[PDB]
Amino acid sequence: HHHKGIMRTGLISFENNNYYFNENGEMQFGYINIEDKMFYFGEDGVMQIGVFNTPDGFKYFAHQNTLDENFEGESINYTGWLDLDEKRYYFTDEYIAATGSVIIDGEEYYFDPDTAQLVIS
Amino acid sequence: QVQLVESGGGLVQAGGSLRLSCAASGLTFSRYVMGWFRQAPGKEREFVAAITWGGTPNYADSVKGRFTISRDNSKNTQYLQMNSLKPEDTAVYYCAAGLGWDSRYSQSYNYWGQGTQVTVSS
Repeated sequence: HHHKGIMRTGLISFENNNYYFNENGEMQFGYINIEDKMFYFGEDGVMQIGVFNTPDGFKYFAHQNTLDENFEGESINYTGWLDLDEKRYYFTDEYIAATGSVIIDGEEYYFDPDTAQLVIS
Repeated sequence: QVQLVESGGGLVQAGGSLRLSCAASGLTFSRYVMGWFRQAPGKEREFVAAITWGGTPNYADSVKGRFTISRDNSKNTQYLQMNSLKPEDTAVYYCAAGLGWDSRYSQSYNYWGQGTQVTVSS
C-alpha cells in the first residue's frame, strides 16, 4: 500500500457532499456554529438541507439565497408553512418548527414531536 | 443593481507589490464569501484567494504566503495584498461574491467583477 496524511480546513466539497473542517483539520458533526452562522452536519459529516432538531428547537437549514441572502445550508429565519416535498412543517414567530397539537388560522393540526412533520389524513 | 468594482490594478516590477481593491454595492456585503480569481491569456481562470464572512482567509497553493486577503465589512470592500510578485502572477484579476459552499470554485460565486489587469515584468 501507499498512504499520506493530509489536512483539510474550512468549508470543503467532495463531489456533491459539503463538509466543514475546523482549524485542527477535524471534521464536524451535528449542529455547528461556523463564525456565527449555524449549520447541520449528518453523522457522516455531510451537510444537510431540511428541518433538523437542535438545542434551539427544530430549524430549517436551507439552500443559498432562500431568505435574507443566507449561505448554503445555514439556518434561516423562516416563518409560515413550509413544504419540502411530501413533508410539511409550520414555523413559529420564534423561527422554530411547531410541534404537537396547534391551532393555526382556526384549524387544528398535529406535528410529530420527533420530526416536526405534519401528521396528515 | 449588483456591482463589484475592481481597482488598484496595473503595471508593476517583479518582487514589487500591489494592493487590489474590490468595492461592493447592491448586496448585504457581510453575508457573502468574497473571492479573487485570475485568468491569464493562454490559461484557464483559477482560484486565487477567498475570505469568509467572519474573516477567515484561504489561498491557492501558488500565492500562499505571498498574498493576503482581507475585508472591511463597514466599507463593503475587500482587499488583496499582493507581495513578492512574479511574472507568473500576470493575469486579469476578478473579484467575486458568493454564497456557495467551497470557496475554491467558480460556481460557488454568484456575483462577478469586470476584472482588472495586473502586469508584472521581469
